Amino acid sequence: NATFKNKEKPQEVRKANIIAARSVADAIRTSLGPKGMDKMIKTSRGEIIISNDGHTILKQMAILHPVARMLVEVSAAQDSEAGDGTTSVVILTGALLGAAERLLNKGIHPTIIADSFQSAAKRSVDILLEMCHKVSLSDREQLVRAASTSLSSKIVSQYSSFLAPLAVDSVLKISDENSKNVDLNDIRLVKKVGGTIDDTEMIDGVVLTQTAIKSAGGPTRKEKAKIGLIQFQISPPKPDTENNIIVNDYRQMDKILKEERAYLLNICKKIKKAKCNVLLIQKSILRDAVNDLALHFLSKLNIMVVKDIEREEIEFLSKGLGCKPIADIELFTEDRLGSADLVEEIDSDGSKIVRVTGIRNNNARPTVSVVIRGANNMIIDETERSLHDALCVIRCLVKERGLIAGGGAPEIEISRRLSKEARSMEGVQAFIWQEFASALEVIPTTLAENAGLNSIKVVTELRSKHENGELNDGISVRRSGTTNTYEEHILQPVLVSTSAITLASECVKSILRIDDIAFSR
Amino acid sequence: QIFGDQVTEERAENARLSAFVGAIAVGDLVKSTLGPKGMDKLLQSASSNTCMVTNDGATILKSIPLDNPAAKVLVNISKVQDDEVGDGTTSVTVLSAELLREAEKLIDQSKIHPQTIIEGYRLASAAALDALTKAAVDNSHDKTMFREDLIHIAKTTLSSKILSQDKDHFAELATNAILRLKGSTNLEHIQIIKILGGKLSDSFLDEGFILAKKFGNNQPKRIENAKILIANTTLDTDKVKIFGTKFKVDSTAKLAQLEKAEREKMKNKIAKISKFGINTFINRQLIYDYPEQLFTDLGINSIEHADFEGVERLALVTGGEVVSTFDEPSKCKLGECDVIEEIMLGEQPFLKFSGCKAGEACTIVLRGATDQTLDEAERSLHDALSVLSQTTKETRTVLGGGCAEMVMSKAVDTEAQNIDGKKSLAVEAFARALRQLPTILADNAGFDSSELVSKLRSSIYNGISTSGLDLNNGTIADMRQLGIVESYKLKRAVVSSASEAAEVLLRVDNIIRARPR
Amino acid sequence: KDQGNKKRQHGLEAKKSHILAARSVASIIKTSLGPRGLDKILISPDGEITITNDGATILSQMELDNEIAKLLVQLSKSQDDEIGDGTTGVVVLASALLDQALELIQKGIHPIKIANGFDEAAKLAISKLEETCDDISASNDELFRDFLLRAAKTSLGSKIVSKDHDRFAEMAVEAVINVMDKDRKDVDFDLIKMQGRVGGSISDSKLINGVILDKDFSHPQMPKCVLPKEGSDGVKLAILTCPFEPPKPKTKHKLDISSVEEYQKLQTYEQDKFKEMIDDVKKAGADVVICQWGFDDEANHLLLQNDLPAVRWVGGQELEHIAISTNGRIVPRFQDLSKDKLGTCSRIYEQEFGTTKDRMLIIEQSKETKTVTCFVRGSNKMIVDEAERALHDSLCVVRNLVKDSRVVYGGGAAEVTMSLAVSEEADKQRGIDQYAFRGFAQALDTIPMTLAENSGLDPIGTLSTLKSKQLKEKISNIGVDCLGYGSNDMKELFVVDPFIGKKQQILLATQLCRMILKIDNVIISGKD
Repeated sequence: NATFKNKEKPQEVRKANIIAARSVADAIRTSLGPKGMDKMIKTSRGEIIISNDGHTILKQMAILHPVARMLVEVSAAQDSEAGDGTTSVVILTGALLGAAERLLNKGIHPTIIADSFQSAAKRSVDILLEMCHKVSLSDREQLVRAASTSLSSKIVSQYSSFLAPLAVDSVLKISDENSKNVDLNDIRLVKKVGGTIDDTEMIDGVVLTQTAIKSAGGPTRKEKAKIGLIQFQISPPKPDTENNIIVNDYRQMDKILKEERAYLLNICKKIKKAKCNVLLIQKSILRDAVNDLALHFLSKLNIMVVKDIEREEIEFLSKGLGCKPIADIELFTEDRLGSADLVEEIDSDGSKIVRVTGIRNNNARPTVSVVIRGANNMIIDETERSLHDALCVIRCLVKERGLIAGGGAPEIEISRRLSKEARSMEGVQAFIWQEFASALEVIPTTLAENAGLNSIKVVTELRSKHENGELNDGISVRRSGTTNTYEEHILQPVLVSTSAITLASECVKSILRIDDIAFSR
Repeated sequence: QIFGDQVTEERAENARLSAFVGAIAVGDLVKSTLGPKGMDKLLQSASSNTCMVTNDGATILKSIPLDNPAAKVLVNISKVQDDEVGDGTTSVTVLSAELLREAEKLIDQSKIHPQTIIEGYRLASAAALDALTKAAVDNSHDKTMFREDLIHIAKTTLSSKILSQDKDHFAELATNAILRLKGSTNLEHIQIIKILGGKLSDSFLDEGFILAKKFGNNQPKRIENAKILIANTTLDTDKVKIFGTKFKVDSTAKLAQLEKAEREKMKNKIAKISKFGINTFINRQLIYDYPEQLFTDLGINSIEHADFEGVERLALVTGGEVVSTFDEPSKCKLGECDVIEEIMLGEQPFLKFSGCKAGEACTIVLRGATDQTLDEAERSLHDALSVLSQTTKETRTVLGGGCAEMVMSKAVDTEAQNIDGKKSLAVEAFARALRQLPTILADNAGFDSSELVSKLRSSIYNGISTSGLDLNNGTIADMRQLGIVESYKLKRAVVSSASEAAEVLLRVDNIIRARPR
Repeated sequence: KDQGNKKRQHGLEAKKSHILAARSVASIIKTSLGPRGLDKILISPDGEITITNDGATILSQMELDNEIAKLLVQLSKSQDDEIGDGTTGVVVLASALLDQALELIQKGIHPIKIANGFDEAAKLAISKLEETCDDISASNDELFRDFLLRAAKTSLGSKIVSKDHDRFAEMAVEAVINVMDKDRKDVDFDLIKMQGRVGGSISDSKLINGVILDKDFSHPQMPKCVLPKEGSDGVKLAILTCPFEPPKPKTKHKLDISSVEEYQKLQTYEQDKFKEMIDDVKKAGADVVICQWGFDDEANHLLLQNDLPAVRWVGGQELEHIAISTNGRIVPRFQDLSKDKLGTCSRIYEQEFGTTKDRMLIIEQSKETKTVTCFVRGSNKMIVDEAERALHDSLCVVRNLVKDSRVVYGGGAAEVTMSLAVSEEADKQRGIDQYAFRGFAQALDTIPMTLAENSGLDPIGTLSTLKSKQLKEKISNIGVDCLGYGSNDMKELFVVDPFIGKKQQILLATQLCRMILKIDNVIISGKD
């Protein structure tokens, strides 16, 4: 027929936006699930990396299009809020964008699509929450089983009977039965080479990676300590500007050495006047953290020194110990010191790590550090990642209590209900919600295909079994078919499914609303 | 051939076209931003690393340069609207572009001289401005209705902004902030604090004028009967009338003995400050340990790094004087309040005032997840508070949703009934521009603007001059029942600015450039 | 040297080319001729966007290497300095004469015969122009003041100032009178300075008969005003280019101390010299201190304690404005300050203007002045700049009306009368010159026709009406409808141009036409 001439074509931008964004999602889609396919990337440095981790892939895909990049931010939001599902939030975004593209071709204005999808997302969340299996923080074993599940897909699963309760106790030490938001950044995972995977500890004050003092005269241990955090360097005067010292004999060398030593002595005496017992110096390569000459003075003062402490360790210390940074020896005073019952260096299988316990300070906050041990780098790196993910699982359970079955089950349950319920809606409401619900099946569809199963057969079985059955049914790659995934212990926190529904709506809403790209120069 | 040295030159046919094409190019930047359902624009700088998405028409016009020298004129005019009025930026820019867009056709197709168009627009503008006046209704009486009107205005002025998500709460927060004034319209009495953590729905209004910085290293947490003396002075190693004395020694001990001399001179200066009879001392500059201890020993509560905005806000609350010089105990105004208390808002330290001098001040406390969310929330409040504040002097309103625009275009079409020949089409063209706003509003909302606008016009034409667009249901509704109102003063500004903005470029038919540098 | 890379034009082709070059210039500025003329966008070397219809500014901003076009610019410069009115008309008319010259040359009339004919035609045009003149300053002084204001009001109507021009017309009238004595009737334009600030509206503008500084006082606690002090001899002002303190450098000091005895004295010297310098102000007997430089803290306290208000960092011209207005001197040093050097005024005070924080300092004589400043306000820079320049034009009009009382009616009426006279005389020549005399008259017609075209009027119906009315009814000046008034006949509309203005416009445009017509060779080299 004859219709809108469409001389000005804003749809050309939205089409470019959707095409670019969906391309990113389809690339990630094929890596979904324990049976997913690997991606290989050649980096700008020429290195070859292989991974099936969606977020790691997305960062290295080096997406250019200003709008397609937003799908990377979505995975970052998922990693920040939930810590899991980072691949699934982009995949659902891609499928929902495909729904939007079809709806646009059907004559639905992008404004209608964005708002209607938001309404569908609201109902999707309600459907998800009602169907979950509730948990309680009071049930320590239940928390261990939740962590143990996420640990069963790690490289060294034989120690999951240890890493699970470690993650559980680490959270419980700082989060009681009545908590909403737990920031697991207060649970510091500290690695050190040596020992074994089970050989871990939970420390209240801090675990540091560095030694204290090895030289003669050092106290090596202090009880009832006040602790300061140093960001300055303690070294003889060493300016950057032009300077010269002339020494023609040992007599002048003696004078010069006394000038250098007296400088450090005055610093060390002021530190003593502040009644500081332990110095924790932030790592820097500008000047010596604490010069040997200063260590001789500080040792005689019975002051412990820990050097080359990483920024991240310093930031944790400022919360666990109740102590404050000192920017310069000029301002080094008591008001900036914390407290601790015991500061000691532990040498276990050559560890030699300084730790603090018994802070008992009003400035302290519920923090905990975990000692990760292991012979090979792969052991301490795998353990840290394993505990981190386990902590993210528990954090999710606090924010929104409960787990749902995996294997695409909540996507079949939500889609199935929405497709039926949408039939009672009017106008664009029903037509759009049918496309929204259909988009959700990209997850159980992809899981079936990556598992080597017939795509239509599995989804057909999932539809039929959910109509007669319940959420517990889903795809099990271990059983290579549709079975009771709850009984197979394939469980994900509610927050992961809830967040994915939200992010998919927010991203598509954001993409559809962009009708132009302009430069600001 | 004249000119040279690679200058730009455009003659009647080219410069005239450029004037209109330029203005249209400006309109194309913001035509999508009109209404609560407007579309977003993605902006990216040459570095690629500043990519942002916004529907704020003012940001887009300021962020996106245009190379058309006539477009630069309209953009600069739109800037004035945004900075001086605080609202109407998109509406003026659209109406200006549409008034000039029709003017292009009037010259090329209707054989209308630019001078005829300008005079015709002036006549039509008077009709539109009169239409606003006759349709303008106040509730100056019955304070209950005035307060309600402010809430309805607030919800409208928050439209298209991040705050539109929770407008039910922020409409009352903004309204109460203005109602609290019972006095000056100056927004400098209202403070906004941006705190991370929580949701926007958790924002609070606190009439206690909350300060972002606390006082003292080791000083009491509450000041009773505070007497406020503000400073902008250097107190650090201040060598008073002993200038030119340097410290050169052969030992550290001697140097420390000499540093005492600086303490003695600072002690005199700090003592002279204490002679004012004060409890609280605020310095825009930093206060080193010596003057800090000297204040503490004399019982003076020390605040440092009180920046320009802080000092100016204190002047409007405590009533003190910045006093950059403290050589005499008199010739200074001192402020006062009943209580200064250290208070935690969202686990962040502040001070809370009570009993300040003739208090008209209040603070709106924002709770957001991201800096970008809070930055948009802060600006959105500023814009809404300006219109709500101005309403307290001009209490008349008109109906929105395209209603006022149809009423104005109705008057303009009526004016064209009694008009000379040449100017007739210009007057009708003015009306056609006016009705573009309800067209854009419907289009952005994803509705059929041709049906809604044509039917709306027939409603306003055949009496029923209460109707307007329902941009949520996609139909025509009574704006009084829905509560869709816009400030009379703002509508006068939008029509006035759009009319003059068009005239500026209507008077241009040549572009002359000097040698570039 | 380096004969190549040069341009040259000569001969019959140069005559066509040169006239076309002149036409190109006119084709731009002609569009701004008239009270309804269209504006230009003028783009500076830095990309600054300004809008104006001032032909003098436009031609000044037109940067060109066409030597014939440059001659037209030189014409507009002469008119801008001499009269200040016809800066567009003299170029448009000169082009019109050159356009007629083109046809005359093509028909076989030698350029010299054209130049001579145009000269004689100009003499006829002025001879008739005199017959239509009348006096404004004649008879009752009240009529002079009435017409003088009305002339300013009309001259303002071509710029944005037209909105509230009633106030700016008054400023022009008061400004020209305030610097002019009734007996001599000579106006020195340099006695009327223009000044303005961003803020407020143009309706807030006013004429200030004193000196205004855009500077604040040396110390916030220092008194902001000095009054005559209950009948004393006004206010005594100390105007200097040196601060009342021991001067200190901003670069190197190089002050060598050879002994401790000197060290202690040197520190004391500075403290004492601060006192001595302020004490010298009291010895002079000054009330206020105005210095090119600011003051140190010690000087501010000493000036404060002794009630000696002082203004800091006052610019060169601002110091001269005070010295001139107050009939004083600028004294480089302090030892010469006395009643014989200090300036006198009646009041010095700080004036606030609504929410504008400029807080200007105004020095008043409160009596007849030798100089005035026109204070312009407005909501933006371009508004102030244009309204301020609008006063410049109006000041030129009232300047010419004071100097030469003879005026003629404008709106193109004078050109039509002169065109008719030259046309009627042309038929009496019976010789070759008849072609140039008719051409000259046709060139004059281009002015009322331009006024028609720039107003949206038919120039053919308009000119036909203009000539018909001045032949059928009465030679009396008949104007055009360019102002949108109910009818023409400027006698009731008060659109009046000075005689000396219109006389120079016609003579100078004719001389310029001859300046270009006589050019038979142009050689252009490079630019170093």
